[PDB]
Amino acid sequence: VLSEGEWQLVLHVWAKVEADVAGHGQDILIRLFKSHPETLEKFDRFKHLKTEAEMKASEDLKKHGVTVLTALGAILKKKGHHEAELKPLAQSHATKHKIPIKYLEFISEAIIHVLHSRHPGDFGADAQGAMNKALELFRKDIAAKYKELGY
Ligand code: HEM
Repeated sequence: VLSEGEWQLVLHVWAKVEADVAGHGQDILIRLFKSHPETLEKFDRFKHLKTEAEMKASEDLKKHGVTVLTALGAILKKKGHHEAELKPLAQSHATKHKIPIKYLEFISEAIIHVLHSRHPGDFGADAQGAMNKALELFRKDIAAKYKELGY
């Protein structure tokens, strides 16, 4: 469980993210797709993209980054009490989109990297550690729902 001090670190950097949700979502998805090309393939919307420049030029990719980061921000602000927010997400991701937990680990890495690049002064090691714990908690809870569903 995260402590109150850890949640404060998480939400302090997250408030910086929310000044530019779309730009952060672009950066995160591009990093994910470049670092882990199998993830791109899960998106019929995006698997035509062949280059970073094409990814950066795609308005639809920017829209999905907003969708993803909006959902994550709503989860983070629940400070662990995110059961209702995870139910639909775990269901769609296990049974429709088919996103392994490992791919959630990869996007978590991408989130952390982009937050460190964009917000170094608010993303020292303490805050990195807290955000890693928050994203682990997310993954843990989704994983339990996947297991229930046999995914
Ligand atoms: C922080 C982690 C993530 C969050 C919060 C998140 C959130 C969302 C949301 C809110 C939606 C739309 C509602 C829904 O279908 O449930 C969605 C759709 C989707 N997401 Fe996730 N997502 C995350 C990670 C990923 C990863 C890592 C992948 C792939 C590697 C992925 C693949 C997809 C796909 C394929 C869709 C459907 C897109 C479409 O065809 O419109 N997501 N996601």
